Amino acid sequence: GVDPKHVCVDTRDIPKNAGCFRDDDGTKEWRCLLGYKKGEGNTCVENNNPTCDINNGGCDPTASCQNAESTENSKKIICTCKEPTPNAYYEGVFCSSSS
Repeated sequence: GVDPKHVCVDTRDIPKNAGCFRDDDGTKEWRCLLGYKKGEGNTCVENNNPTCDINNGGCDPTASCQNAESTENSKKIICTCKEPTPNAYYEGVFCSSSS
């Protein structure tokens, strides 16, 4: 999709168990770590059953997800950043302007 160059600067909107990201829009985003999900309320927690498509399984829409099962929720879903992607934050929960 788009180029991760979105970087991140402030990310105060960014809850716990959530990685920090900024979008091209200027809006600072957050996502829920690999195999995580929103639990608290605008917040991320360990999702003991991660599925792809939904939260991308805790991955970034540019990061190609894989839906899988494992003892660890954060060792289930696989995210893939590519050449057209400056970075992959939190293993690929996001993609930023490299790191």
